[PDB]
Amino acid sequence: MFEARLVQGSILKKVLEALKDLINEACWDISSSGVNLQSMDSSHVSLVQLTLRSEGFDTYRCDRNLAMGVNLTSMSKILKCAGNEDIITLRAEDNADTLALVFEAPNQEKVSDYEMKLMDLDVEQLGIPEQEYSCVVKMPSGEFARICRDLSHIGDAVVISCAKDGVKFSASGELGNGNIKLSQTSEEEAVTIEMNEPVQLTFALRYLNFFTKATPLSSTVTLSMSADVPLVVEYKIADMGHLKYYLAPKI
Amino acid sequence: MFEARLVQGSILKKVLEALKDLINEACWDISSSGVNLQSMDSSHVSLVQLTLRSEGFDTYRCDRNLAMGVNLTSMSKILKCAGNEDIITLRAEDNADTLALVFEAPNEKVSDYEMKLMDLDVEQLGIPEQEYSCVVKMPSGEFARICRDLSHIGDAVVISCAKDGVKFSASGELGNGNIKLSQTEEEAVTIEMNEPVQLTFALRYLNFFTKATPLSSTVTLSMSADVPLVVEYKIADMGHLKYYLAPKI
Amino acid sequence: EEAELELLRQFDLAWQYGPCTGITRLQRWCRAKQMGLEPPPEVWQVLKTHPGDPRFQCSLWHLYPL
Amino acid sequence: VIQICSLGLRWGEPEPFLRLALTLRPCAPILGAKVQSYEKEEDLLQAWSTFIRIMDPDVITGYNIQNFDLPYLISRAQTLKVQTFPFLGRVAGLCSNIRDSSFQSKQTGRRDTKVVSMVGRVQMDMLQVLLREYKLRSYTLNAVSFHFLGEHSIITDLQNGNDQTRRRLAVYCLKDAYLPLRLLERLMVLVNAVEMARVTGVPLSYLLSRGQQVKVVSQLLRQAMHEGLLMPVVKSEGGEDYTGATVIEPLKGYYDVPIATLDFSSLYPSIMMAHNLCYTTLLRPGTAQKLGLTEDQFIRTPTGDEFVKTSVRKGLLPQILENLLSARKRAKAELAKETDPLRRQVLDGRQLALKVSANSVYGFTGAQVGKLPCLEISQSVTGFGRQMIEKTKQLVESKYTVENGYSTSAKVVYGDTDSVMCRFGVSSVAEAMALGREAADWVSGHFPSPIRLEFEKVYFPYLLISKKRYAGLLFSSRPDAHDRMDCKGLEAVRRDNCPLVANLVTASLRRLLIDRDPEGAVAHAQDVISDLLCNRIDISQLVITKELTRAASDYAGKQAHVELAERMRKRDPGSAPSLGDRVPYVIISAAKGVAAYMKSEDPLFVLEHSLPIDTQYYLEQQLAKPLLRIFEPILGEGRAEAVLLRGDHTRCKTVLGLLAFAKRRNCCIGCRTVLSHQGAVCEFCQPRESELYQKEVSHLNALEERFSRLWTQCQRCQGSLHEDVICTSRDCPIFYMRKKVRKDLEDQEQLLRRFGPPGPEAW
DNA sequence: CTATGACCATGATTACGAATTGC
DNA sequence: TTAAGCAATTCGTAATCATGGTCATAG
Ligand SMILES: Cc1cn([C@H]2C[C@H](O)[C@@H](COP(=O)(O)OP(=O)(O)OP(=O)(O)O)O2)c(=O)[nH]c1=O
Ligand code: SF4
Ligand SMILES: [Zn+2]
Repeated sequence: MFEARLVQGSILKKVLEALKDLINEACWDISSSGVNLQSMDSSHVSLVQLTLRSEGFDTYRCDRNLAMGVNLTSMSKILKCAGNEDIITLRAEDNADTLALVFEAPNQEKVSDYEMKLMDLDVEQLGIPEQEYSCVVKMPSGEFARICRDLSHIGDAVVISCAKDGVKFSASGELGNGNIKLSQTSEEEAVTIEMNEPVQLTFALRYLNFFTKATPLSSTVTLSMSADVPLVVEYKIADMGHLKYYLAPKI
Repeated sequence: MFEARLVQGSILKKVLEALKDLINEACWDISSSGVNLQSMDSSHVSLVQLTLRSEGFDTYRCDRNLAMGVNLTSMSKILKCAGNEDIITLRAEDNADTLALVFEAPNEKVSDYEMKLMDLDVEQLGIPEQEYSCVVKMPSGEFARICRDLSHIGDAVVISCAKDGVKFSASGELGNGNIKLSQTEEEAVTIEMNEPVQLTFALRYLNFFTKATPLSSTVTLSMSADVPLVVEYKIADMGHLKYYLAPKI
Repeated sequence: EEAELELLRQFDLAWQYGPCTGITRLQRWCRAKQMGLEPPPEVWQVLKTHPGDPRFQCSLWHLYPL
Repeated sequence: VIQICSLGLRWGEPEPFLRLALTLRPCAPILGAKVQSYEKEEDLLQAWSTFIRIMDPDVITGYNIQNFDLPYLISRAQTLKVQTFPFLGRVAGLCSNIRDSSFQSKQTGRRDTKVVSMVGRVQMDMLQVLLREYKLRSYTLNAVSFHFLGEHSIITDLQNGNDQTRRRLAVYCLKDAYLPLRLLERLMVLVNAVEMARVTGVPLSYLLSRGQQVKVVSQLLRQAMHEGLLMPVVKSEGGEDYTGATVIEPLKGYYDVPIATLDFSSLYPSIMMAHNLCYTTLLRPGTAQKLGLTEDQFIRTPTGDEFVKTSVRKGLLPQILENLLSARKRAKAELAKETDPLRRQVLDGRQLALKVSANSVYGFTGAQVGKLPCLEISQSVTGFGRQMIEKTKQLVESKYTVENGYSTSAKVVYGDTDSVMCRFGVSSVAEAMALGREAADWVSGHFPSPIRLEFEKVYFPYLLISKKRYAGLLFSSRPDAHDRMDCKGLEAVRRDNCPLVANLVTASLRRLLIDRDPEGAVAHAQDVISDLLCNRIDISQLVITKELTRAASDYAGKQAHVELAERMRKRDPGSAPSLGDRVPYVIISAAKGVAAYMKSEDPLFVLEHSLPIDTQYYLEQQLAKPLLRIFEPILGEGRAEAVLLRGDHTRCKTVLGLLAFAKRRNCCIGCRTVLSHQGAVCEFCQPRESELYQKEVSHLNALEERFSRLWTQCQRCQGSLHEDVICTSRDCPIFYMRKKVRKDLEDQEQLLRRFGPPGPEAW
């Protein structure tokens, strides 16, 4: 019997708003460690890794290890019936093929209870090869988001060139081409870069733009690249865990 | 010759934004008592009752009891040409088949709109004055939210009113859910239950009723076994706006 | 009952009392009695031991948009 | 099964000779027929089987006997354990059986039928003959009997009653069993079936089960035995399409100077005849080589093939086509001496059938799913067609010109793959007819034979809207002044719309082309829109019908009629539209604007349950855009504003669970002010009450006159003046127009009792 | 207590299938 | 084992894209 109490329920809302458009149906692994979710996107061009540690929850509790095939669209709709201030409570029954979302309004004169139907998903599981990265770029999530929106007007793909001094994003199309240059500074407004080896990779702005729906989850985002491997886009979820997006490059 | 001056003209704006989507063509019964309007909706599933007492107006005046079938869509469009601060003036001629809307800006500008009236043989209904088992007063915003929330779960909502509190619930493809309110100034919820009641209503219409939310901080819901639910929004010192919805059997 | 509902259905289709699908049942019974064709004293004695029930005091096709 | 009724005749005698009716309770005698009665159904089924053995008929007809009557009888005999029933055929030891079959084509669509086996005897359901030959709006017996001649739970209590009720039931059943005989002999069905079987050479059962392939296979084999050839088997899935016919670009508008029409008669069979095209003379690209004789041994086509001249071979398709062409010519020569109109159109039907046969000979060649395709021939045919029509247009516009002594240089306004509509310039119909006949006979002398162009008509005035959409007025001779209108393609001949819209388009073209008065046309369209918005239009004029085709294409995208059909009723999950029929519906008003498939309802259900009508749907989606097609080309865009302003003066006149909790507020008759008390007049509008009583009693007077003309018409359509009317015929305008005047009168009588009584009544 | 763009909500444009008629 | 062809116009539904009204929070 699963039961987790999250006081800053807006976190859950933000999470689904960041997965729903990339993932239709996912599986939520619950355990004493915390909730976790790993799934390729529809396009099979990226992988999303969500980590919600039990510590972050204000009351966690997992008797039997659960695997909930959830329809992120239904869960998203349901989650929109929650105020950004309500206390959210996930609660499941090892025997029931349904998850329960209870929202408690601060005042407490109102309680919403939603029972969402689960489903059997035979999702295709993948294993990420723990590896090292030539470059790691930390920067405001809003800046990153804007960069991706900007270039999206120039072309479909973005070439991320990371050198010693700074990092560069660029694109081209019918209406010419452009590029943005970020250089290291000297908290959530600065840009730090860790270059062991200059790197250059091509990605689809379409997907990067999906990753950015997670912007409201963190002030900053870190980008981890390396020659001929999936780019890692990660957003930390303060004391809860994180949300990682892996995008395969274009060859 | 009719002539009414309403200083808080935003009230008139809010009223039409609350009727336009539910009613296409309505009839306004003007008289020395004030303006009034009663009309079934298109679907013939509900009835709207508007009451604008002459007292509320800063200058009322009705020589002849003249009623003109107004196209609420045209009147709505016209009313959007008014600032939320302009002084609005309804003025008609017992002999003219046209109503006049004059908006006076607080500070050098005056807008004048002559709206064409029409002959409507609207089907009149008479509400049977009755008593209600339950009356729930609550913030209009909370009510509005409730109806929006449930609308994502299913098409209808079951309103169950008991001793302690009231409950709204729905179900559909993506499961089901329910919201519970319990008794506890315009942030509070009061309940008057003489008899537990349970009725089913279409969220589609409740959602139309909620376009009136900007008219009042609060809204009262009046139910009773096997009868139309009453949703009412007070229009401070002016009168009110009542929505009657037939339940689903 | 269930035998009284066939006597009335038999009174309603006998052609010697009139062409009756627009009026009540007791009005046709009294119309034939005035002219005195031969109304029988049993289709009267079930229209007295009942109140205003619409399945005794109505013609067979009192639905039916004809 | 409670009653079976039978009619029988020898063919050639103008009345029947046998008239029998077999019932299941004791009945009352009918003059002109025999009546027998039985106390059990086993005797009734046995008696019918013995009668059908002894009379021993050649042909069995009826209406929907295949899909309803015979399998009902067979299943009912199986349930009651009667062993001797299903032996209806001619062979003494054979019993009959029910078996499903389907037919599909792009010409008639797809239909699924049952068949029942009878050896020796022939079946002709008249429903299948109508559904194959004719394109109508409803296919009910009442609808086709009105179109050609002019006309369940009640029956269960007409049978559980007395014996004069059963006699009334038997007379009704005998009239039902008599109507398809009259239709069979009046429409010249069987004579045309016998002539079709004699001209094509196929049996008489194949003209009710098969298509147009077995007949052309049969004629080709019968022509192939006389020169010693064998047919091959080529089968391919699948080739590509080829290019069809040309259409000439119009000069759109309204014309008021006469245009003359010149066209070719039997175009594609004469192309196939006069250039010697056949399977058996198609020259392969190599077998000409290395012989070099091109001149008068072969020819070359615009697609590219080479075909041998007729001084070496004669093809087989020229001869089959020549036989069919002479048969149609004899049918037209017989049709040129009739005076009756329905007889003239049924001989037109016979000749239409022979022309369809001759064109399906050509269409056999290009059918890549078939039995023997040769798309080279099809391409040569349509290439010759395109070449000849552009030759016609160049020649007609080039010869008769201002420099060549004539009056005006003519200019072609239109041409569609067989015809040319040339505009000559003169406004005298005699001079246009004279020059058009000269042009047709002149241009025809540039071809082989039987290629001939012919004059056909003069349109005066003319109205050209788009491709395959025009209208005009028809002149055959000059002192035969005018014949009728022509409405090619427009909103008056299609069946996808309302009767209201097609009637308005016909009446507008009548007032606009015959009397040439646009002001009466505007006033007419205004009255139609005004009476629409004031809620005084019958629901016969609001019914839309659509065909329920194969279920997967209607799975692919959501429609209105599919949604109405697949939604069953609570009353009857055993009578619902099947595949191939037509679903009728009307659109009611609601607030689901995303979907017009959520507002559709059965006409009888909105009759018995009284749902309102969406007058704005009918105003902006059905009516408005056909009118903007028609009325614009005579004027500018101030005409769009003229009809949308003629709407605007008339759009301002509209008539109007919780519905039970009424208050019924009274209202002043003069100025519409709600007030306490029951008196009709308002205190300000009192000095004017004699005029307000005068007004509206001339309305009660006109409702009284409409009640009486309708409720006594049912008595003459029924037959009797002394018994009740029972006819809920959904295809009659009489039904449900007789229902609303009762309520109009109910309402208008109670409005005048607001005023007192004009005297006492108890004196 | 007041600017700014991010967010929800509602209306204009394009695409394609179905139906039906003219040659 | 069973089925004649192509050209063209019209209308409805879902999806794609433009634009304004609230609002939420940093100054
Ligand atoms: C109607 C029709 C025409 N066509 C082609 C063949 C015709 O040669 C061409 C002309 O169409 P039509 O004018 O309709 O027929 P027609 O010219 O052969 O005979 P008539 O003039 O006496 O009425 O269109 C078909 O292939 N199939 C058809 O069903
Ligand atoms: S309603 Fe009357 S007129 Fe119409 S078909 Fe029936 S009997 Fe004839
Ligand atoms: Zn009055």
